Amino acid sequence: VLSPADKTNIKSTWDKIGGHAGDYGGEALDRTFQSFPTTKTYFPHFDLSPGSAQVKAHGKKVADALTTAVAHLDDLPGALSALSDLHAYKLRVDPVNFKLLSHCLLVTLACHHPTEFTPAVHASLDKFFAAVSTVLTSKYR
Amino acid sequence: VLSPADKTNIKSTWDKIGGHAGDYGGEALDRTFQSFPTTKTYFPHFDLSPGSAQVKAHGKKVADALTTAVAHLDDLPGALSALSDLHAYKLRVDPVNFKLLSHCLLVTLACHHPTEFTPAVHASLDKFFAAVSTVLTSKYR
Amino acid sequence: VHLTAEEKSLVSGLWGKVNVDEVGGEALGRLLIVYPWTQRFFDSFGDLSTPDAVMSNAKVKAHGKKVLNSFSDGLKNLDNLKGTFAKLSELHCDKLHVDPENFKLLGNVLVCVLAHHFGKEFTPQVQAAYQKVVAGVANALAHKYH
Amino acid sequence: VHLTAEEKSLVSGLWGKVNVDEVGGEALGRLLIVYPWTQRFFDSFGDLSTPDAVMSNAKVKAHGKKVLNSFSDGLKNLDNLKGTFAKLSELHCDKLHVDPENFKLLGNVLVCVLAHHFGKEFTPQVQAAYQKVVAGVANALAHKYH
Ligand code: HEM
Ligand code: HEM
Ligand code: HEM
Ligand code: HEM
Repeated sequence: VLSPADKTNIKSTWDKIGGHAGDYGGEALDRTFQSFPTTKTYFPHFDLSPGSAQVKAHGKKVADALTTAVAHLDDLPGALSALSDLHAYKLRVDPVNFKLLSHCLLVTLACHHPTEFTPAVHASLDKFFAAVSTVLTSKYR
Repeated sequence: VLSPADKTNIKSTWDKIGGHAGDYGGEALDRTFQSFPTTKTYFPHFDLSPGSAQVKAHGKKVADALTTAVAHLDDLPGALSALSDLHAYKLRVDPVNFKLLSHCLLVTLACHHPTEFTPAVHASLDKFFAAVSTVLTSKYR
Repeated sequence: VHLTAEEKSLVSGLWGKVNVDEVGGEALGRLLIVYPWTQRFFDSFGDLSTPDAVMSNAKVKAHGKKVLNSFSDGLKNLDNLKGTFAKLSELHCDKLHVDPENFKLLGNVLVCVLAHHFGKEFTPQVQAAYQKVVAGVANALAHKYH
Repeated sequence: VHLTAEEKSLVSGLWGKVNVDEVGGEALGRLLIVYPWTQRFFDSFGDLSTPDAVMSNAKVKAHGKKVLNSFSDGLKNLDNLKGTFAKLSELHCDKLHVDPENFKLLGNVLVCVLAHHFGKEFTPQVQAAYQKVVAGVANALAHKYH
C-alpha cells in the first residue's frame, strides 16, 4: 500500500526536516486548532492561546511519534501499538480529526520546505499520514 | 489493524457462507447498482437488467477475490497485487465506490445469515472490506 | 428528498412492520460497536466496553427508540426534512459537536439492521428506496453545519 | 459562507499576489497525483502517467487556470456561493459524475499550493480563513447533488 518509492520519499523528506520536526508538530497543531475549531474539544485541559507551552511540548511528542513511524514503515501496527491504545481505546478520536491534522502537517511542510515538497513527495506524505491515522484509530488488541 | 478476533470472525463467517459466496457477490453488485446508480458508470459494457448473466458471472469473480483475501489477511497487498493494478492503475475507481459496495456486501450477508451477522462479526467484516478496499485503491508498484 | 410513489410504498410497507422497541437500539448499538469512536459522545450511558455490554445497555435501547422515532418523523416529512431536523441539526452541531460523516454511518447501520430483521424481504429495490431516505436524513441533520 | 472583515482581508491580501497562470494548474496537477483516481475524469487531457507528465501537461495548466478563476468568482461572491456555482454543480453531477468528496480534496490541495508558494506568509490565521472559503466552494458545488 505504501510503495517502495513512497518509503524512499518519506525517509528522505523526514531526514531533511531533521531537528525542525518538533517545531513543525507545534505549528501543525496550531494550524489544526485555528482552521478547524472543533478539534480543540479534544484539548480542553490545554492552554490553546498564542505561544502556548503546552502546544509546543505536545507538538514535540507528535513529531517524535511520526519519527518512530518513519523508522517502522513496514510494521506501523507493532511500532505504534501504545498510541493506538491511547487514541482508539481511551481518547476515542473521530477519524475525521486525523484527516484535519494530516492536512495541516502537509501545509506546515509546504510552508517550510518548498524544494522538498514536490508533487510526488506530497503524495507519499499524504499516504504516510493516512497509514499512521489508520493505525491510531484501529482497535487491534 | 485487523485484530486477532477480527481474523477469527472473518474466517468463520466466510466459511459459514461457503458456496453461497458467488451468489452473494452478484446480489451485492445488484444492490450497489440499484441503491447507488453512479456506480453503474463503471460497467457501461454490462447488461445491468434483472437476471443479468454478466452481473452473475462478475459476482462470482468478486466473491472469489474476497475468498483469496480471507486466506491472506496478513498480506493483502501481496495477495491482491493484480487486482490493485486493475482497480488503481487501469480502472481508476473512486474509493467512494468501494464504500458503497462494501456496505451492500454487509447488507447481503445480513439478509442471508442473521445468526452469523452479530454486531461483533458486522464490525470485523466492515474492517475486512475496508482493508481490501485500501489495497485495491492503492498504487504500490 | 423526492421519492417516487413506488419507492414510498416500498419504504412504508416495511416500516409498518418494524419493531419500534428494538430496531433503534440495535442500530445505535451497532454504530457504537462498528464505529467505536462514536462512544465518545455517550459518557453518561455507562458500560460500552464490550459488544455484549453495548447491546444490553438499557440507555442505548431507550435512546435508540428516540432516534428511530426521529427517523419516523423524517418518513412523514420527506419534502421538508431540513425543517423537521433543523432543531436536531443545531443540537448535534453546537452542543454535541458530532462530525456530519457519522450521520451517514448511522443511516447505513440502520439499513444493515433492517436487512438483518427482514432478510429476503429487504430486497435490492426496498434497499435503494431506504438509501434515499437515510441520505436525506443525514443531509438534513448536517444542514446547520454549513 | 460568512467571513469576518479580518478573515476577508487575510484572504484578499494573499489572493492579489497569486500567480494566476501557475497556481491553478499546480493545484489540479497535485490533485491528479495525490488522488490519482481523479485522472479518470480527464481522458481527453493526454499523458498523466507520471508526476512529471501531469505537471508538464499543457491542458492541465490551461484547465487549472479556469478552475482558479472559478475560485476567484467564489471570492467575489462569498454570500451567494450556491448561486454562483449552481450551473457548475449541475455540470459536475449530471454530466461528469464527480463524487462530491473530491471537491473537498481539490480545495485542500489548493491550500497546500498556496502554502507552497507563500511559505511563512501563509500563516495559520491566513490558512484558517482560506479553509472557510474552500469549504464554502466545495459545499456550493455539491448543492445540486442533494
Ligand atoms: C498524526 C497523527 C497523530 C499522532 C502521531 C499523535 C501522537 C500523539 C502522542 C505521541 C501523544 C502523547 C502520548 C503520550 O504522552 O503517551 C498524543 C496524545 C494525545 N493526542 Fe494525539 N496524535 C495524532 C493525532 C491526534 C488527533 C487527530 C487528535 C484529536 C484532535 C489527538 C488527540 C490527542 C490528545 C487529546 C492527547 C493527550 C494530550 C495530553 O494530554 O498531553 N491526536 N498523541
Ligand atoms: C470488494 C471490493 C472489490 C473486489 C474484491 C473486486 C474484485 C474484482 C475482480 C476479481 C475483478 C475481475 C478481474 C479479472 O477478471 O481479472 C474485477 C473487475 C472489475 N471491477 Fe472490481 N472489485 C471490487 C470493487 C470494485 C468497485 C467498487 C468497482 C466500481 C464500482 C469495481 C469495478 C470493476 C470493473 C468495472 C471490473 C471489470 C469488469 C469486467 O470488465 O468484466 N470493482 N473486480
Ligand atoms: C442518523 C441520524 C440521527 C438522528 C435522526 C438522531 C436523533 C437524535 C434525537 C431524536 C436525539 C434526542 C434529542 C433530545 O431529545 O434532546 C438525539 C440526541 C443525541 N444524539 Fe443523535 N441522531 C442522529 C445521529 C447521531 C450520531 C451519528 C451521533 C454520534 C456519533 C449522535 C449523538 C447524539 C447524542 C450524544 C445525543 C444526546 C444523548 C443524551 O445525552 O441524552 N446522534 N439524536
Ligand atoms: C474545487 C472545486 C472545483 C471547481 C471550482 C471547478 C471548476 C470547474 C470549471 C470552471 C470547469 C469548466 C466548466 C466549463 O467551462 O464548461 C470545470 C470542468 C471540469 N471539472 Fe471541475 N471544478 C472543481 C472540482 C472538480 C473535481 C474535484 C473534479 C474531478 C475529480 C473536476 C472535474 C472536472 C472535469 C472532468 C471538467 C471538464 C473538463 C473538460 O473536459 O473540459 N472538477 N470545473
